[PDB]
Amino acid sequence: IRCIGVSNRDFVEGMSGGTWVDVVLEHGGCVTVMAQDKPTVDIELVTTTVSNMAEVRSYCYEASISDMASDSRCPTQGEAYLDKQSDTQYVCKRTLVDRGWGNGCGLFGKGSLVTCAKFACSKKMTGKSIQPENLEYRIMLSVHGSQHSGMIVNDTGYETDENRAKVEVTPNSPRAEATLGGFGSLGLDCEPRTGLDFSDLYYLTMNNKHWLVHKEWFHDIPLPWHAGADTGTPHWNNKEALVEFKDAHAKRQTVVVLGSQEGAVHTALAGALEAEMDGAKGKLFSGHLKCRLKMDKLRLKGVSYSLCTAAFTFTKIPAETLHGTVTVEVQYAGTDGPCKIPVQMAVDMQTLTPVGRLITANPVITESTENSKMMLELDPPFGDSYIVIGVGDKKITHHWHRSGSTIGKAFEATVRGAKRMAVLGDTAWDFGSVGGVFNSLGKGIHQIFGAAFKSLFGGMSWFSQILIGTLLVWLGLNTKNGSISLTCLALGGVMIFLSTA
Amino acid sequence: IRCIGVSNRDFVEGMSGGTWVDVVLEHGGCVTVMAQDKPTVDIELVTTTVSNMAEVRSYCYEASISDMASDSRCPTQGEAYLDKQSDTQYVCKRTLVDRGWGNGCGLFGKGSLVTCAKFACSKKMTGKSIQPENLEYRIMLSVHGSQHSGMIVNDTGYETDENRAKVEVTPNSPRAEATLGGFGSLGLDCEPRTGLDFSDLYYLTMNNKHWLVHKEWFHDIPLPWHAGADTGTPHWNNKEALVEFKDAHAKRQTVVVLGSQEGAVHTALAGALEAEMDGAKGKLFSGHLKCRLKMDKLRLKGVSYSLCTAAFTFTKIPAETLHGTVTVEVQYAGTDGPCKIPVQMAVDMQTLTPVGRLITANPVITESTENSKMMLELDPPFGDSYIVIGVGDKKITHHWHRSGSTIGKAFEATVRGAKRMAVLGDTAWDFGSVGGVFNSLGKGIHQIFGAAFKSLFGGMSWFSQILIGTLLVWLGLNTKNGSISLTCLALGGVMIFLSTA
Amino acid sequence: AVTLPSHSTRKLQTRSQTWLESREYTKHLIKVENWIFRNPGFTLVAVAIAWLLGSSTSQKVIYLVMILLIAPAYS
Amino acid sequence: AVTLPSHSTRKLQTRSQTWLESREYTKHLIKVENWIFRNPGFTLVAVAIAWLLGSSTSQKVIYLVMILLIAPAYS
Repeated sequence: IRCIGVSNRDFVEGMSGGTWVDVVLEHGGCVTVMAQDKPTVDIELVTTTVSNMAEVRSYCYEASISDMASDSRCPTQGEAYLDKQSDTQYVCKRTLVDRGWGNGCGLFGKGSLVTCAKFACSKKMTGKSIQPENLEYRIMLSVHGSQHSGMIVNDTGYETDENRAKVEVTPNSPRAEATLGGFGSLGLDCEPRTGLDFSDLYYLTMNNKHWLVHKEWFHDIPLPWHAGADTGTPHWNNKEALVEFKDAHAKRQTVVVLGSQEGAVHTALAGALEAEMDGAKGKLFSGHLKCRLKMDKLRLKGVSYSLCTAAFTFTKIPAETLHGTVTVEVQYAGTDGPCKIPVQMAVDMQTLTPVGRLITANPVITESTENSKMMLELDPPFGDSYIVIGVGDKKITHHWHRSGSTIGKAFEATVRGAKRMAVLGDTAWDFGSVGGVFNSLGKGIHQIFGAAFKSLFGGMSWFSQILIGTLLVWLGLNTKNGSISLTCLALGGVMIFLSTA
Repeated sequence: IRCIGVSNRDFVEGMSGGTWVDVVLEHGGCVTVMAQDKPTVDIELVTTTVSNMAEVRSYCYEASISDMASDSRCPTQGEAYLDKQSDTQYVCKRTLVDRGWGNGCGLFGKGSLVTCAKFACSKKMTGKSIQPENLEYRIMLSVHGSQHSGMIVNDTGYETDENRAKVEVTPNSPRAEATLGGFGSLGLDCEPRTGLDFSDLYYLTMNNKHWLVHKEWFHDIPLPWHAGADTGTPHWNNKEALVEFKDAHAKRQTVVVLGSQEGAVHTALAGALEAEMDGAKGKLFSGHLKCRLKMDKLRLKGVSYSLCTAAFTFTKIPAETLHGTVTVEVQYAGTDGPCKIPVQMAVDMQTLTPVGRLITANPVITESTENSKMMLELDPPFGDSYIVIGVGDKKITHHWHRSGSTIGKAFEATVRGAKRMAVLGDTAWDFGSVGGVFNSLGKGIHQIFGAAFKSLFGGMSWFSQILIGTLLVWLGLNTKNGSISLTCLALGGVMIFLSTA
Repeated sequence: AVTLPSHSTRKLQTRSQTWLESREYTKHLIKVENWIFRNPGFTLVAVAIAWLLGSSTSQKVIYLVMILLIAPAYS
Repeated sequence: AVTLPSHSTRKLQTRSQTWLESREYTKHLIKVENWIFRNPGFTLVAVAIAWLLGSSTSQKVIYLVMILLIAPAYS
């Protein structure tokens, strides 16, 4: 439920004796945390809301010049001067023009010419700063249990459902607990400060389109900027980055403004996360949290129930959810009340030996009317097998064939882990970890390599990474020495880092 | 007159026995053609008018998307389809989104999603082609003679002046003759087809600012273009160069348009000649003509006049016109009528030996009133000297000191010629030429080198020319072989070609 | 102005799409191919400079590649 | 629209200056110095590769220059 159709779901199984497990919730990726004896809960980070942002600059990407004037002095008579030259709204430029007896002067030579022109800006983009005491991650939870198909993305009603509960995690209140009625309460000891590193991100805003630009990039744009939250007539430092003074040859100097740089900066971002805004708060939809799941009071509701009698019936013939797991929906015809579904999977039906585990732990029927639907999820074995749902002779069966192999499983999981390590980087060592001398020492070594790599290369794009990766792999296949593994690991860390995007 | 204050004047002296001389009139540069016994005439190319241009493309640099729709199919159910997908006004894109039991489907997997969006363009730039039977160069002439200061740039009245006459030279009528009353008529055997090579130039037009873009550049812009002179609703081939389809992760695909590329193309020209337009004709103000001056009926008016008696007086104390030449304005107090001014320059006034030539040939007073002003132009010798204007004892004198040296003269002229050769290129061998086995064979060798250099490098900017020039000069100072003068002449032809701009 | 700095250097690496992702692979290749197709004469100049600067037959190839990349972008 | 081809290759040579000629000498130097200033460690990783490639002493310097020119343009 809530995570059964997602194409980027990860299963985190196993804890430290039932205490807790670390997870890294990403935007767009779901996490299914199945424990030993506890209900399977689905955790998903939905939004990241940045609030109370204060602006720093405002670049002017489309200007216009009003009345322009000029003044000229004869040669060897000083240099020109306009009254509107001491005005900080006029962009001016002085140059030397040829001056002679025909131009009304009295001496041949290079004169002097000053051209003023009023700078008035029409459109501008504001960049607001993000402080990490403003992030507020929202986490939606969902337990596998008394829920049918109409419970997966159906968000209409959670706090009256016993199965769905949202949790808002702020760096002011990092640990929050979700109340799942009957199942207990899952505890989340989040890390809402070490998220997407909002100490070097801004919030661009250009014509009702907001981005998440880097601070260094935002401080290097060559456009006329002013100091802050000015809504009146700003000062516009660096006006000369949009006007262009052209002298033809003679006593003439034309001033023309460059057009609207909106498109020129749209194609200049090309790496920035697109965000949105719902008023004063900026709602991001990309990033990641780092969460620890205290699962000690998540209890299994319905372990003392009685089995079902009979009359199960398949509705919505089972399906395969991109990972092998099977989503079965049943319909118990009976009035037993809160009973327990006797589901299992079996090779040849004589012995009924169980062969596959069950993703939804302890399925249970709670609705006591005669037609009570319920949705399971199994994890079949590789090869053909049967899905037995019931006891006695009125049990229903369904032939299932899970195409694949354990070697394919292992390679798929390795590719998954490599992508997670290329995306998250250092925090990828805290995804299923329970603590140790490997998932805590390897993280240190990976952190050292990550700092020494993001500070060394740290500034190349996809194409340049491919280029220097080929160069380094060729320096590895030649120049036989001890510094060859060094120029081949720096081929891997540059091809898989990009070339898995 | 008309060319005395210009900072880029060139003196062309000497012909083939009085027959003709070749000149290359540029925009912004004047030519003073002094002959042996003929009046000094000043030729200047003022405008180049291209008419009757027919457009080829129209790129759309600012678009907008109206109503957008979408459609989705369940997995293994085909792919999506919109009714507005067969419409050639809608830009669409198909992608696969995750689909499951929560999204209303019945099977887990990658679905199919098509997003249409109506493309409506608001602004566009038109590129018109230039045919060399449309150029019409206008050439303004002016003879040194009965003209005072109020005759230099004063264009109010030429065809009633005997001294100023405009000539319009079309490739339909290349040779035209200017009527200068009393002086005869100067003949111009122009070359209006081998001008600025208008077979590879277009006429951009973007928001009332016109340029002269190269054809190759104009055919490579990545923007939605249509076929021609469509004023209604065009077809807009290649719409997908301004829209951007973004899928978040789920069954969602947003379409956003990039902003106005006006500034992005303004900073992308950066090498194009800015032109103007006065209606349907495009008036350029940069280029060059190639003219031959048939001077056989340019006669010297006033060679049979009688000398002046006395009473000359300096008005507008002489000046130096950036080249050494001296512009003297006198005021003959007398009623002699059409007399002749006895001007000369002399070292120590005992012998009155003439030392400098006279730029204005045979100065003459024509006005017969008592206060008739007239403007000369001399070319003093290096050092101090006197300007004697008159005969007898009522002659006026003026001390003049021309600072310089003949070596400075020669180096200045060499720099002038080098700049002309870097700008005009091949045609720089036809600037004062009268024919020969040097000014006609050297032009062939220079033409060969020019073709083999504009086809070899031909595509580098100022910075890259500097770069490869340093690289080649360093390959010259090393790698001792016969191919070292080859990599040093290709250092000169790349530093002086640019690094004299 | 004319020196707008690209953000692809500092692109934010997340699970989601960046601003212009589909247009980021075939961009520099498009520019290089366009410039080379427009100015074919410079290929032999790059060849003649690489095949004269390099000593081994695999430093000449690297020099040719780096020149044919420096040219279409002008540093 | 992300690959607007620069027209400074086909520069029309005349007496008058072209469209943006004042803003043309310091256009690439600024783009290179901003990148070298924002990413200094690449100076070291470029010196390393130049020294590992160039057999001569005036060959590794050329490799270093060409790497520091190719990097801040990514093409």
